[PDB]
Amino acid sequence: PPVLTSKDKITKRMIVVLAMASLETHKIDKYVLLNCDDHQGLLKKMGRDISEARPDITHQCLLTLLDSPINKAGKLQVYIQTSRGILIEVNPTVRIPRTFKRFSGLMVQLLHKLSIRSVNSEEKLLKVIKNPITDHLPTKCRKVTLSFDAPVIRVQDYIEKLDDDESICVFVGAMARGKDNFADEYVDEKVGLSNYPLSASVACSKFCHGAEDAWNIL
Amino acid sequence: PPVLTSKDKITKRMIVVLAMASLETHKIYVLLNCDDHQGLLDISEARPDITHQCLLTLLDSPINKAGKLQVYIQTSRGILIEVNPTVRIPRTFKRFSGLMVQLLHKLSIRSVNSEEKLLKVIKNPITDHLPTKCRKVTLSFDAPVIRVQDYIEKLDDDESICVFVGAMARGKDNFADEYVDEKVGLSNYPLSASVACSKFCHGAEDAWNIL
Amino acid sequence: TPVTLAKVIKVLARTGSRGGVTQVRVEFLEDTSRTIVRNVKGPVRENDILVLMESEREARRL
Amino acid sequence: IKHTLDIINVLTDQNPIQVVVDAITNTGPREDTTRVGGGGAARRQAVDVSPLRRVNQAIALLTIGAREAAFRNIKTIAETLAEELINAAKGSSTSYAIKKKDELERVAKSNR
RNA sequence: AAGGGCACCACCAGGAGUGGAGCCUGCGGCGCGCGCUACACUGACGGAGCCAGCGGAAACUCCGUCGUGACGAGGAAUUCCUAGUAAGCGCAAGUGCGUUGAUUACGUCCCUGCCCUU
Repeated sequence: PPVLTSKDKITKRMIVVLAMASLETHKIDKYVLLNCDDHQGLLKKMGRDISEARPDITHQCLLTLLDSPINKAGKLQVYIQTSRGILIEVNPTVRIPRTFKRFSGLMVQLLHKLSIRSVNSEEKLLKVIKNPITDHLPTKCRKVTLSFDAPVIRVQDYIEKLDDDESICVFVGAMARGKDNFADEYVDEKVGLSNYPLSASVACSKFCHGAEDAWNIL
Repeated sequence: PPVLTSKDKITKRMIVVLAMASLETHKIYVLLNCDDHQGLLDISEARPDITHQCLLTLLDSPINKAGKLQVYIQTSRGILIEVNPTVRIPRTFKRFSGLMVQLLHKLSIRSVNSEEKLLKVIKNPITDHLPTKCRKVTLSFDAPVIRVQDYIEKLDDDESICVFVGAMARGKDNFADEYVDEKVGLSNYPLSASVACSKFCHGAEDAWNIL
Repeated sequence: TPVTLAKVIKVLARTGSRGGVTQVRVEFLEDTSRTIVRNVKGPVRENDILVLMESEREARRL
Repeated sequence: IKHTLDIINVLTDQNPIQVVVDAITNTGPREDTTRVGGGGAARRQAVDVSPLRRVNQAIALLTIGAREAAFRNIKTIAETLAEELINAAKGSSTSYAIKKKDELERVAKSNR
C-alpha cells in the first residue's frame, strides 16, 4: 500500500486541507502551543486572538482523518494551513499522538524544526513546505470549500462525477467561527454537507464516509 | 426537535452506549487519565479522552441535531449515565473533566435554569431504559463486516437501534454480551472508537434521509 | 468549439489599464464587418492570429 | 535533442520535428487569467494570450515537464522528452503540459 | 485637486539566490553578514580525445566498467538583476583572465514612491 505524497501528481485521491489552523508556540522559559485553556487569561489581556487559539480543533480533525478507512486504504492525504500562513504536509502513516498534551509537544517541535523524522526511516512524518498548496497538489484535482452557506451536496454523488483520473481537494476551516473564504483564491466552488452547521471534525468524517462509500472502502 | 429520553419508549431512535468508559475520579478531585497519572500507575483503564472524543463526535452529528440519536455511557466500573441530546458538551478535555468530576459526585448536571438534566447517573441495567422495540448490537473488529445503510433499512418501522461501542484503547468485545442480539464489524480495518461512531451515525443518517 | 480567429488592427496608443493586460481592437477575419474590443495578456503588435472562444465580451478597464 | 527526435521517430515514424511542432501547437493556452484587483480577496479575470507567449510558454512547459517530469527514475531526458513531446503531440491526458493547459483554461471559463 | 513624466529600493512577466546543516570568517552582544563543504546514472570511476586568455587548464567529448543498493535540497521573510550578460568552469597575479553559455525584460503608469508643470 504505497504512501501518498505531494511528489506523486497522478494518483486519484482525496485531499483534506485543514485551513486556518490555530498553531502558535508560546514562550513563558519553555515552549507550548497557544491554546484557549492555558492562555484565555493572557489572550484577553492583549484583547485579541479571541478563539484564534483552538489548536484542539486541528488535533481533533487529524485523529478523525487518519483514523479513517480512506486513510487506512491509502487514498487520502492531509495538509495543514495555519492562521499565520504555515503549510504542513502530513505523512499518511503517521500515528499522531492521541492526547492534546502530547500533540502540543510534537507540534511545537515540528514548528521549530520544520520537520518530524522517523527514528529509523528518512522519510518525514510531518513537513513544513512552501506555499502555495497548489504547487504540491495533483495535476488534475477538483478543489472545493466546505461552507454552511453553500449549496448542500450528497458527497457520494459529488464524487462519482469525478474523472477517473481526477482527484478531490477539500478545504475545511479548522476553527470555531469565521468567513469561509480562507481559500476563495484556489477553489472551483463551495459546498455545504448538511442543513445543520457542522464542526470541522464532523465535516471531515462526513466527507471521508462519503468517499469511502463511493470508492468502495470498508 | 422534541428531546429524546429514556421515558419515551416508543419513538424510533438510534442509541449509542459508550461502554467501558474510563471515568474514574482521582482524589488530590479530577479525572484519572494517562497524561497526568501515567506515572502514578495500567494506562488502559484510564482513557477518558476516548469518551470525550466520542461525545463530541456523537453530539455534533446531523442525526443528533435531527434528534433521532441518544447517547448513554457505561463505565468500566458499571456506572450508568444518560446524556441529554441537547447538551453542548465542553469542547476541551480540561473543561470536560471539571464537569465530568462534578457529575460523578452529584449524580446529575442540571441546567442553570431549565428543569431538564443535561447529564444524569441512572440505575442499571441499560435494558430498563431502552425502547421496547430495540435491536441490541455490539461493534467488534472480530465480526462480520456490514454496510450500516443496508442494516438500518431492515429495521421494523418501529424498531430502534442500539449499538454498544467500547470507549477503550484495547480489549475484549464481551462488555455487552449479556444484552446483545448480535456482534458486527463496520470495517476491514480496526477503527478508533470515535471513528466507529461516525461510521454508524453517517450510515444511519443516509438510511434515514438526514439531511 | 466554434473557435474564431481574428487579426489585430489597432493596439491602443493611450489607455487605462492594470499592467500586463492591454486592450486591442480586432477585426474578425471571417467577415470584415465585426470589430471587437478585447484584452490580451502577452506582448502584441499588429497583424496576427487571435484565438477566440467567447465572442462578444465587450470588456472594459481592468 | 538529436536522440529525442530519433526516439520519437521510432515510436511513430512521422517527422519527430512535426511531432515537436504539434506538441508546441496543441499546448499553448487560449485564455490565461490575470490577477484583477478584487477588493482584497482577489478575483482572477478571464485575458487572452499572445501567440509569442503561446510558443514561449509551451516550450517552457514541455521542457520543465521532461526535466522535472522524469526525476528520480530509470530514464534519460532524451526519453522523458520524447514521452512529453509524443503525449502532447496527440493529446491524451498523459502529458503534464496538456493537463496543465486544460486546467489553466478550465479556470478561465470560470472567470467569465 | 489636474496634466505630464521617471523608477524592478514600483508594477507588469522570469532567473539566480539569501533566510535551513556543520565549519571558516567579520559584526553585535556578553542575534546578523560574506563564505567553504555537503545531502549521484544530465553520474562516478578507467582508457582515450584534446582546446584558452590575462600573466597540451578544468568543465567538456568519445569508448568502456559500475547498475540504484548535523545535513535526505531548506519557515515566515527577503536581495540582485536585461548579452558573450547570468550561471557554470578553471587559470595567472597579490584583483584580473579567458572557456561553455542561457531563460526573461526592453513594457506601462494599475499600486508605492519621486520629479515637472498647472
